[PDB]
Amino acid sequence: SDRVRSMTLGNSTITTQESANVVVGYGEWPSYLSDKEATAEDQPTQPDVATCRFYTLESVQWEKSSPGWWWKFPEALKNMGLFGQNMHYHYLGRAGYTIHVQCNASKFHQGCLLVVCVPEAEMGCADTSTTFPATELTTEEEPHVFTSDSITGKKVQAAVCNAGMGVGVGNLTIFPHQWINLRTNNSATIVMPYINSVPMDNMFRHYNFTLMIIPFAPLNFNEGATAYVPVTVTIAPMYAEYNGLRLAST
Amino acid sequence: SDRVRSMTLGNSTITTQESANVVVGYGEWPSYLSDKEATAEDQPTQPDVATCRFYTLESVQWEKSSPGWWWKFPEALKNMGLFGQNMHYHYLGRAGYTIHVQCNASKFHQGCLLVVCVPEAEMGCADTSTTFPATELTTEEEPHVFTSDSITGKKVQAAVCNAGMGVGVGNLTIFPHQWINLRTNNSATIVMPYINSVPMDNMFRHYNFTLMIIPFAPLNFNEGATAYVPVTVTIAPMYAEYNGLRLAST
Amino acid sequence: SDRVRSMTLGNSTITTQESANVVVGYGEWPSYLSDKEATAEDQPTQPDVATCRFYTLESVQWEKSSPGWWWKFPEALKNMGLFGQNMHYHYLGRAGYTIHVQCNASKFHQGCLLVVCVPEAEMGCADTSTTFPATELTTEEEPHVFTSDSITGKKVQAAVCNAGMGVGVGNLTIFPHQWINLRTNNSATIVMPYINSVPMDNMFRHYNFTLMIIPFAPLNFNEGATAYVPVTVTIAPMYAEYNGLRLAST
Amino acid sequence: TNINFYKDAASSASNRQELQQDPGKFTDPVKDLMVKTLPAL
Amino acid sequence: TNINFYKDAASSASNRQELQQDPGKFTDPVKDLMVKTLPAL
Amino acid sequence: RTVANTQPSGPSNSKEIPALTAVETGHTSQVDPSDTLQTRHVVNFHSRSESTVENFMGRAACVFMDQYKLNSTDNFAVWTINVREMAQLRRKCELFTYMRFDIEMTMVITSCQDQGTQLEQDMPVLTHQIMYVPPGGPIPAKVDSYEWQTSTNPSVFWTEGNAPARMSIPFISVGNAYSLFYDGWSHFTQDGTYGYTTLNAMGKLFVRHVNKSSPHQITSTIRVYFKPKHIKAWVPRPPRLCPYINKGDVNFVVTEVTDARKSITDTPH
Amino acid sequence: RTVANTQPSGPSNSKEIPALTAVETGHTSQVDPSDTLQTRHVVNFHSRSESTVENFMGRAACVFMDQYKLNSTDNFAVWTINVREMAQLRRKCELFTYMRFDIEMTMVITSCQDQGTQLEQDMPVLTHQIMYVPPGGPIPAKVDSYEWQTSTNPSVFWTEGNAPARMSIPFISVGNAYSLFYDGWSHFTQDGTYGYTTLNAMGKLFVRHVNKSSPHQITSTIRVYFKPKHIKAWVPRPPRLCPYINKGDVNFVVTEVTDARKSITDTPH
Amino acid sequence: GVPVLNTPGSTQFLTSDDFQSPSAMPQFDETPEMHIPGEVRNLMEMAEVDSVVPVNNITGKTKSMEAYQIAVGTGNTDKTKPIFSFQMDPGYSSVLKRTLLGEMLNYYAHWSGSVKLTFLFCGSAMATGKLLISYSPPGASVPSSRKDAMLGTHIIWDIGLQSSCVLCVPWISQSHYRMVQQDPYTSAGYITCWYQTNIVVPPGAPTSCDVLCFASACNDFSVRLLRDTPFMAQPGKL
Amino acid sequence: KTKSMEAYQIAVGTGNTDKTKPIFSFQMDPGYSSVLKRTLLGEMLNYYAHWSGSVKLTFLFCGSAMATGKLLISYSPPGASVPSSRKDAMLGTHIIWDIGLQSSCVLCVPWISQSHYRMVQQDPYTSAGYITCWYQTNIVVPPGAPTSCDVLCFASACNDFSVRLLRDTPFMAQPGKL
Ligand SMILES: CCCCCCCCCCCCCCCC(=O)O
Ligand SMILES: CCCCCCCCCCCCCCCC(=O)O
Repeated sequence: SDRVRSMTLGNSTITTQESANVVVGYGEWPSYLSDKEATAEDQPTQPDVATCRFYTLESVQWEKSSPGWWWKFPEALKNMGLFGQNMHYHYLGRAGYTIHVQCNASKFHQGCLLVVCVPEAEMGCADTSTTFPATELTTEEEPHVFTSDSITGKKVQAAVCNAGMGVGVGNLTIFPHQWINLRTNNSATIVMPYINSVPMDNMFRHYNFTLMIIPFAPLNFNEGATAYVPVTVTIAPMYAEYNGLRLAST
Repeated sequence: SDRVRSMTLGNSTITTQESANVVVGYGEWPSYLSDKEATAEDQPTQPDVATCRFYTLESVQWEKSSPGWWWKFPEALKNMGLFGQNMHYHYLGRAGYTIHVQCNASKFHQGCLLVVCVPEAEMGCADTSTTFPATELTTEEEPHVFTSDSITGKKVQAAVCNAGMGVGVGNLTIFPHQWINLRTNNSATIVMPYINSVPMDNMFRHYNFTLMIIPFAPLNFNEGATAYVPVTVTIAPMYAEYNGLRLAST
Repeated sequence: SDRVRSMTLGNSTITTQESANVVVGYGEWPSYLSDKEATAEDQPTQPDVATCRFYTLESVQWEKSSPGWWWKFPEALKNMGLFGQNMHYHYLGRAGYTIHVQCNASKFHQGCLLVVCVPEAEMGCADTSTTFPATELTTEEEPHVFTSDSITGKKVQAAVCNAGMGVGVGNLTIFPHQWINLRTNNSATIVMPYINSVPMDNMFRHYNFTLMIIPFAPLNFNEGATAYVPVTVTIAPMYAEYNGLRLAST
Repeated sequence: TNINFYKDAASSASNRQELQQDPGKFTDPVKDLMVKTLPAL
Repeated sequence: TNINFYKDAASSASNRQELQQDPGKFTDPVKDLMVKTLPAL
Repeated sequence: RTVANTQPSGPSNSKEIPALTAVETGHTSQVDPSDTLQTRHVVNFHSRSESTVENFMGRAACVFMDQYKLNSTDNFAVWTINVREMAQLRRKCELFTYMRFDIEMTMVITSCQDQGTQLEQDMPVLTHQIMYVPPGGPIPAKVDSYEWQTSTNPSVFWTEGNAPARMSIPFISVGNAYSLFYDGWSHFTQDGTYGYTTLNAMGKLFVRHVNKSSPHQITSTIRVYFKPKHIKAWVPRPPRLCPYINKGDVNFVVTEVTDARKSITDTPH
Repeated sequence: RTVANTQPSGPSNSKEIPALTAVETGHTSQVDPSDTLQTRHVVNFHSRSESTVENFMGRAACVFMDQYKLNSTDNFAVWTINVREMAQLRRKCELFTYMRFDIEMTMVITSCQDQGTQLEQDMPVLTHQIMYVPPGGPIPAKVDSYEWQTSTNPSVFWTEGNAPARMSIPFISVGNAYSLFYDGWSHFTQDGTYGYTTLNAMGKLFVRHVNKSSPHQITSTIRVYFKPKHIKAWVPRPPRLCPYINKGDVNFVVTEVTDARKSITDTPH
Repeated sequence: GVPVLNTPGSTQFLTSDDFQSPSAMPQFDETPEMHIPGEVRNLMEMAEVDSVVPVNNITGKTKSMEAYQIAVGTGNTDKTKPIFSFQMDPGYSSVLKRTLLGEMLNYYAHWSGSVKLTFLFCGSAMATGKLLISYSPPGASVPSSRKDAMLGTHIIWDIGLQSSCVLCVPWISQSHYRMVQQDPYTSAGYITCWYQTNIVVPPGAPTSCDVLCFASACNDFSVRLLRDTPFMAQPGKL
Repeated sequence: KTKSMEAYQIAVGTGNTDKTKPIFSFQMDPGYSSVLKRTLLGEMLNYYAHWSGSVKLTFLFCGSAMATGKLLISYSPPGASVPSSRKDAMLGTHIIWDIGLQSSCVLCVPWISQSHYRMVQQDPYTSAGYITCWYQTNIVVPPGAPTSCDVLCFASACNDFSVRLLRDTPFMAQPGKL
């Protein structure tokens, strides 16, 4: 059946029993950078399993009032195994991420998550005049929550309706998107390839994409149901190739 | 799977996820009246999609104490689109009705409906001496409810045990019958062809058949479950052919 | 002979003994909308005889002083059988109308009617500044009479010389036209196909054409001749195809 | 000459050299063929 | 017509006559083929 | 491509009666002068050229004249794009109910230099932006509004003193033809806008000066000339005898069928 | 090249359930009207032309409007070359993250002849030098500085009253596409300039009058129109509902998802 | 680049020019063409089709329907007088100027071809009479006697079952193209209808019968020089 | 609700009240309809003046897995009043959505138009139909499941869909220099 899925990228494996078809990012499977499309002359470091494995990020509780969360990849993968180590020790890096968001909910739970990988989701500042610091959008440890309404200050505009990029969140399905509907789905897998203008880019200054998990239907459970419904992102970079060995950047 | 079904008769379409195999009426699929079996020399009016579409009738709440309901077709389809208009504007009409009764209930709902198309279900009067008026059995707007016990007056004998025709209701499965068991089924489709002695009959004086929805197991739901469980009849005449254009009859 | 004619469109038939050749509208016989020229993806409802039959409209007495009459089709066919019913129950409709105007007059009657089907005869308001209501031009029940002279008010300019469209009435023969000259003709048949820019149009908002019966020579009969000379329009839509089943519009 | 210098079909010179004509749509719209050399009836 | 009068490729008319389209990148991005005539699961 | 040649004829006493026809049939007689009378063999080198709808609409005629000024809503000219504004081309287009024509607009713009107390300041060559807003598109409210940014709206950006601007427009009607005559209401309730105004809603044309301002008021007149080409006339109509009164409706004042003559037998000269 | 024709359909009672899909899959249903309902065989001669990104960007739209004067830094107009300055083409370009387009700039320049006490002196035809300084190149500080010597910088040197200047520009981005959206900091420390400002640094455009001076102040408006051609859109994005606030960042004020209607059941007309 | 010398006709907007111009919306998918019946590919087709002419355009009757009605009567009075008379040239003749051929003539400056006037007897079916419909070529006075009309081109209309005789003016001109505008050089002839025999009617039929004249263009008909129509006068902005 | 996330949420409930009332109703034309104007097809429609094709609205039931119900999603072609009864919606084009494992029924509006290209701008001539969702059956839920379930409508373009005449979008309004 299509509901069952098993992804064995690297050492870590993910097995699911209610998971719809995995959304290959824009219909193209990730692969190593070809010689035709390569602009860096350094020898590419290609750990097939050291870095191309499923990294389980911090699980965030999907509350009833939770408007959404976002992870900024690949910067959200800092301090996460040898992928983060290679990020630190390389000037240029390319990876195709097969994000797998796990939301285990019972048959009595009402809710739906748009798990969408937005390539280059330029976030808007809460105050348009200024620019937010890096901490406001970076997702090194915890997902950055979209606010239900407008916020102010030197932060990221977290209005869920505008998805933080001045863009209609309902139209976010234009990007590689999968829906975790607790009626049917408990996990969404998006195999997003390396998406950038330059064939390889630095993994700190530039975030290749943002995984936005937007609860369009808020979690609705009657009393007695599990209140701590976790939204666990398990992202596995695929065909990760790095050029430009350098001093570790911290 | 057999549980999923999709019927696209005419403009309206019906899609179901838990629906058993559709009961073709007596094993013969409806079709237009052949020249061999035709007795009317008028040119048949055959709207392929204007009249041969799914008409959603009034939804009746399946209460715990509800003994049953009946619709008298094709007279129940009066004032229902161009099928009713062609009924009014034609002396003779033939149609094969693929009735689709929708009873959406949760997994915690106990009940079972015998949705049976009884051809020529001659109804008995509550008082045997007299004859009930047309309003008592006709189903133009609302289903006529079978009573749990015997009733009296110039009405239709609505005793559910006798099915209103002096016939054992448990034996009603002799006619094209489908069971909506909320354990398994939430919708029953019976593709009943045109069933009458004469190849074409008037659609007002004669009711080609009666759709009797008899809850054999009454709806049983614990507190907290949806109490308004609707029994929605969506009947689509198929291969509807009319002869004898005349003044509209009202 | 060419004078005798017989048209058996649908259930109703028209037989005439003094009727000139039927004016096929612009030389093209009506037909169902081809797949090449179709823009609506709905399944077309095509009643071959239910709607494609001769509908006899209200007969209007051709008085000596009568300047003319007009019928606005297909809106003049409202409340006229299943053609009107399909008009009400469909968003888009196409039909080729073989109008047959019957003017039975003796051999001692002097008169001549330009029975002309003007496609899209946009009528001018009596007062140019304002726009007339729908009742002024619509021909649901009775023909709207052209006035011999100019009229004023929120009505249709009914000046017969200008044909109500600012156009020379003598030049109205540019449209599919047939003459009922009581010297020779007593009935005119114009088989006008569906004439519109869009392959199918709504039959209420837009009137596909207007049948203008303009007595160029007023009825002249000596005393003792039948004074009630009726002008009876019997219009039969042909190859009537409707898309967009919807709620009845009234 | 007749060379079209613009890709779009509408962005071309008017077809002033086309003299196709079918008056029978208006002058002879009757279903039954009418010959001038016979009575019209 | 389609003749390019400038040597540089960018110095040419827009390719407005190219109507290539692959909606499957966005409408059908799933790894396993999904046919409309079967349950999606 | 020439018209039919007059075939030679002679004396005839037969039952053919070519002259004797019946207008009751609705068929215009196909008779020739050789039929009714006796004619010589005349080879008609005359051709029905320039009488073609393609050639007849080939003559470009004005459809929109407006005055928009330099240095409110008077600084740019708004045109609900319809052929009916000018009677000269309107009656040509109203000869046919449906015309599927690729319309070739040729804007002719002439600055006026409005007579004022001071007119001693010479403004450089005035550029003119003729923007086309499709129906339902963003309609500018000022001469410097964001709508004038032609991200998608076509615009010639014509400069004065050059060849008159000309941008051929394809067939943009939602239907398969331009309904010059449309006896139909906008709404299905048969209430609303009656006439060609309903179907012939082809957007708007906003004409402005690309120059921000001038020392003295300059009111350039935009004279839009519409040349239909690739025309497909489909339902012929007579010319409107009555003068045009409204540009959004066929509403008319009654007019005589023809110029009245003293008598039915009055033949001048 | 036309769109797929609507295949003929009929009544169906099967297990195919074409209408029943799953948005949980993330795959938009490929269903047709023939699948859900019963449709006639309609040959769709409609084509997805003018909807192509090549055709959609074909419409040239303004990206830079500035006023530079004749007779300091106000005598020439400086443009940090970005599509984001004007919202009309910016939202078009922001429909896609990466667009590899050869950009066709068509400068439209109109002199204004600023209203002053004396404007009785007529200046000859004003020539305009639109110089392009590549990123990191010498940026002029005066209208007569050495940078205006175009040894390597391209320049149209357009003269007023002629056809609008147009110099097609190739794909000059250092990367393989123009990142209209770039959620990345300028520096690897993740501190600096966030947004498209980092990667979309394509130099500057300095517009000046080639004429040395004029007797009276003339402030010509440079209206740069960018026509993308040979576009390669690579990652589609939704249009930005919120109005654009900053031309160097995506920063926005919150805006409603759509125009609010009175009720979920509120259907006008 | 290529050396190009501008002709003295450069930078002009000639109205009748076959010059290609850039498309407003390039690669615009025009709505697919459908076979709408009656495709007019020439307006001489609408000239060829019959059109009731206002023969009786006497003052006041143009407003009413009697303009087209050609009055005939079963009376000995004025039998030696024309039923009607008017000028043949559809361009400027009051009768023929606003008809289909005339309206498609005043949109032009030159016209050539055989006008054919179909005359429909709109009277009693038993009303039988003989008329003499005569086109007299120009160069002589308007026919004042039936013999004078007979001396020119003429057809005897025996009113009967057909009830429509077509008087086809056989293009008797000294030039290949007559001028639509009123000029004596290309002045056309005179079309006059007389009584060859009275309109005999039975006692139960009206004497004052009516005739309709349908001026139509033959296959010979053509127009050569386009011009703005004098009929359509626009006093001001609509 | 446009500010919050409930704009997309189509509320459904296991209550007998207002069961004879539409779950929702709006205009089919993506050009000017409030619901469909800012969506992907609508946003790529207001950049144009003419639009043709079959809009397909995929409806996702974002409720309890055991919440089963039958809806009647109906496109009614124009020319008649907006459906005020479920029978009126049934008389037009409609699909019965039996909510189940698939949980997404696609209501494909079968381009019921009188012209080859409807106009994006609001005009009664090319005015589209009305898309209304009703209850064919109640949303039956177990006692442990929420009654107030949510539905998401995904308006998408079919292969037929095309736009013909480009125009500047009315949504993107620039008050001044950025
Ligand atoms: C400046 C470039 C774009 C030009 C666009 C202006 C012309 C718009 C299209 C006009 C269509 C034909 C006229 C209206 C319809 C009619 O009544 O025939
Ligand atoms: C005057 C001749 C030279 C013209 C050079 C001006 C245009 C420079 C290149 C522009 C690149 C595209 C716009 C910026 C990048 C983007 O945001 O897409």
